[PDB]
Amino acid sequence: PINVAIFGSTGSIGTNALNIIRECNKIENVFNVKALYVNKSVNELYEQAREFLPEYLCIHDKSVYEELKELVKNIKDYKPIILCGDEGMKEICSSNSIDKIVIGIDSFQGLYSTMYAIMNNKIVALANKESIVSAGFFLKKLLNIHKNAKIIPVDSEHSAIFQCLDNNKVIKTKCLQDNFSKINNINKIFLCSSGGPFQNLTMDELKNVTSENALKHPKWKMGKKITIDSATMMNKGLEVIETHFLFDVDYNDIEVIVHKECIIHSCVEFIDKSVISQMYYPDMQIPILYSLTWPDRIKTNLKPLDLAQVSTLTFHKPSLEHFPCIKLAYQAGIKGNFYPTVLNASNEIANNLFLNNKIKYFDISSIISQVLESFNSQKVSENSEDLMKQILQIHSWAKDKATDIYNKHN
Amino acid sequence: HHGSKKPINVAIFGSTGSIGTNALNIIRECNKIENVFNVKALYVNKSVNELYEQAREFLPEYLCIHDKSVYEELKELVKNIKDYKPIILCGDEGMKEICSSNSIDKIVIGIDSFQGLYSTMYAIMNNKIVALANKESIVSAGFFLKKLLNIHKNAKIIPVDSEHSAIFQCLDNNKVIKTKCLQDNFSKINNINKIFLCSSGGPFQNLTMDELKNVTSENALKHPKWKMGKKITIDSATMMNKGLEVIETHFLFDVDYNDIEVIVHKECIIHSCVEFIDKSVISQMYYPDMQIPILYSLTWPDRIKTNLKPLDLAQVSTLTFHKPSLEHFPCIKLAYQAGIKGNFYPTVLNASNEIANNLFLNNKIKYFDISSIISQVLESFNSQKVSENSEDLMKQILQIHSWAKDKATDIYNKHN
Ligand SMILES: NC(=O)C1=CN([C@@H]2O[C@H](COP(=O)(O)OP(=O)(O)OC[C@H]3O[C@@H](n4cnc5c(N)ncnc54)[C@H](OP(=O)(O)O)[C@@H]3O)[C@@H](O)[C@H]2O)C=CC1
Ligand SMILES: NC(=O)C1=CN([C@@H]2O[C@H](COP(=O)(O)OP(=O)(O)OC[C@H]3O[C@@H](n4cnc5c(N)ncnc54)[C@H](OP(=O)(O)O)[C@@H]3O)[C@@H](O)[C@H]2O)C=CC1
Ligand SMILES: CC(=O)N(O)CC[C@H](c1ccncc1)P(=O)(O)O
Ligand SMILES: CC(=O)N(O)CC[C@H](c1ccncc1)P(=O)(O)O
Ligand SMILES: [Cl-]
Ligand SMILES: [Mn+2]
Ligand SMILES: [Mn+2]
Ligand SMILES: [Mn+2]
Ligand SMILES: [Mn+2]
Repeated sequence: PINVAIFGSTGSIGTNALNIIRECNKIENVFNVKALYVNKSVNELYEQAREFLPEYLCIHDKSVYEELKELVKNIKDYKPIILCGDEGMKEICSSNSIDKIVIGIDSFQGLYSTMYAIMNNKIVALANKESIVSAGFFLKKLLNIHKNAKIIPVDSEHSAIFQCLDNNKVIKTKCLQDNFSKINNINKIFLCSSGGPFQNLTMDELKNVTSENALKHPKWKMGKKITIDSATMMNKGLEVIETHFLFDVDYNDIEVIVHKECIIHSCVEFIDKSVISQMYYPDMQIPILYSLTWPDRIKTNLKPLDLAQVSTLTFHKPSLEHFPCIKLAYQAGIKGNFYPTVLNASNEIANNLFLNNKIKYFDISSIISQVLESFNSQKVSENSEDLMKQILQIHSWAKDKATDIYNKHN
Repeated sequence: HHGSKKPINVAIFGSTGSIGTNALNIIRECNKIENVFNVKALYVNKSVNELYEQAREFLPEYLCIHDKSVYEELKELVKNIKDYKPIILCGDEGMKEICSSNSIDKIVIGIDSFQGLYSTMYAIMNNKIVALANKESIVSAGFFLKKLLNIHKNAKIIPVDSEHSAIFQCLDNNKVIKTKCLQDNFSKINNINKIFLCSSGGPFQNLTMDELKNVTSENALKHPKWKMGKKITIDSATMMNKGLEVIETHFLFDVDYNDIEVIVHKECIIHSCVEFIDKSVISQMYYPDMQIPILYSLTWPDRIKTNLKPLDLAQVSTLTFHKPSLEHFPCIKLAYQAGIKGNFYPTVLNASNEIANNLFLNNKIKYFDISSIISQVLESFNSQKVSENSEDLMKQILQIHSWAKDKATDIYNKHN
């Protein structure tokens, strides 16, 4: 059986992880949900605890610790280990009764648990792309020390690229490892995108778009943060960098492609020019499941893809003029160093400002552009400990700088 | 990263045809990047002059002409070529001697129709890697080849047919190594749940039933993109090619018929898709060009660099998929019925189609007469006990094949 832990179990990813796990278990008892971890959603967590009965429960907000223990106490025949915050998170990561950990925690915050899951040589099903954009080089170093740890991508596009690769070569290397794309004969990557809701707007129409126009979609809900990045397409920009680090693919070899039907989740072009792609309805259950079964696949009762029904699939190149955040991602990525870290931190700020109606669409990229321009490359620390505090320091600085540029009312 | 060349010894059967030309085309091109392919033998039927030109360029250790009438003429032309002493052979004999060479590893089978089955069975008998393009040898001898491959455990059949190359390319080779094509449980070991078999649809895809009745071989032989043999080109028009590929899929990957869906994709970019048990679908795509599937069958389990134009999805812009009308392409229905019936129906199916296809090509019968004649031959045939040992099974297959073609001819005569 596969002993899994779900970090950010109450979120979009966490819930979909639990859904797909619940269904597969009806066919055969393969997954054992050993630990659930969230920030402050104590009631929802309590509901999940009741169903799955994980040996471990962890709430990051220590101020709702008693409430949690008080609710859980109402579940008959159940004596789980209830922990709190960082220490609680680290306690779960070091347990020997846990093999894989799904990181469904959003934002920079997700980096901490990703880091500890790796330090404990676990298999990390990573959905939190911010961890790889702000600490890509750091995660690669960390993975070179804890050689049994692995980062299996959950982000649908990267899961797609991962699935397209021949596992006979994948097994001979590992995500984030040097020469990954060379060992897999990777020539180029077609990074597919839904295009977001503003994809067909003219410049004048984009100028006045709002966060209310961009948030709601109809296949499944996602966090507000990622929903907004999807709108500005900064999501795909962050995903370009994530692709670079995860598969050691050069930036001039990643092509963003807008595929509005979202059936083809991404394609991989090999050195002979043949192209392999992964496809299915826009659902996160597949990428999450594959991250937990790889290198194997298991039966599910998901609705089969009906191509005749879908009938049409379209492709076009995004306009960098309308979606300038994509260009900024490439530039920060190509500059390397801590620019990707600055890009992400300043976007967290610009993103939230837009969400809360504080700035307009183009102010988002402008703010981010200015922070990237202000930052000066720093010598990359030699050991992980210092490199970590450096990433944190630069992250905080980029955010204060973004806020500052904004505070001058731009 | 460098030119650490470890050459691949290859033989090209049917080197002067569509597959053979495309084969040498890609070998020639990849060798300009890093000399990795060494053609040890070429083998044609009657095209002695074109074979001559190929020998001059590739200088293969072996040369073979199947028709004895041009054997001497071949030995003549080759004389000119200086500093070249190849072993010129002829007929079946020359083909068996080539398959038995120890200097050859991979044999590309580009021989058309039923004839391709002979060299196919002999390549397997010599434990060679068979980059099989000839689908007929698989439809009419599927379970024979299966038994043959269980005896010659080192022999392997790598598919060159585009759709089937696509499916194969979508698999994890760490699972494929535990088995091999045309072996029971291939789909289970690879967790294959279902196959989407793509088709160009052919030239009659938008014609009405009344229009179809009067279409001709001339209208079917004008495929706007590249050159292929006349049989397959007609088979593509009636979509019997796809029906044959349905059975080919069943035998190559052990996929149930009710798990094979024929889909019409006119852009011909997505060459086929593989649905795994989790419902995830992986597909192989590129411009419709036989060079990739051919090249892949010779590089597997690896891939090598090429200078082929890169697929440009943006330019392509649109991809369409739709169910094929069984009313307009009844040949598809017949293929499924024969495959599902098992035993020797596929053999009867392929044989009667060969007759029906040729009759149409020479404007002797009409579009719906093809589907009708095959239907009659199939209903006329009755199961037969499957022979245990391969030699007798091979006879039985040759017997049923000849019986089927003869039957189809009778029906044509009683009608004319
Ligand atoms: N949703 C999607 O389809 C996709 C998401 N992703 C990525 O996956 C990540 C998560 O996304 P998503 O599920 O949408 O986000 P959500 O906002 O829906 O959920 C975030 C989850 O993380 C938890 N969390 C927040 N802070 C902490 C903390 N300090 N300690 C423990 N848990 C915490 C939340 O708990 P609480 O409920 O208590 O607040 C919540 O369960 C993001 O990095 C995103 O970019 C990538 C591809 C697709
Ligand atoms: N062409 C294509 O794009 C595709 C073809 N295929 C399959 O590949 C096979 C070949 O097709 P294609 O190339 O179109 O056919 P062609 O008619 O173009 O070529 C047939 C080749 O086989 C040779 N040949 C015929 N009989 C013999 C024999 N007895 N001994 C040695 N060689 C012989 C011919 O030699 P000669 O020139 O001397 O007559 C010729 O080189 C078919 O089974 C087809 O279904 C599958 C997918 C795509
Ligand atoms: C589903 C997923 O992996 N995402 O990263 C959400 C991103 C957006 C998305 C939305 C719907 N389907 C696919 C992707 P986009 O950034 O617009 O491509
Ligand atoms: C390219 C190939 O492998 N074929 O078998 C030719 C098949 C025909 C074809 C023609 C043109 N392009 C692709 C396929 P169709 O049967 O119409 O799909
Ligand atoms: Cl598998
Ligand atoms: Mn994504
Ligand atoms: Mn794969
Ligand atoms: Mn400066
Ligand atoms: Mn084909």
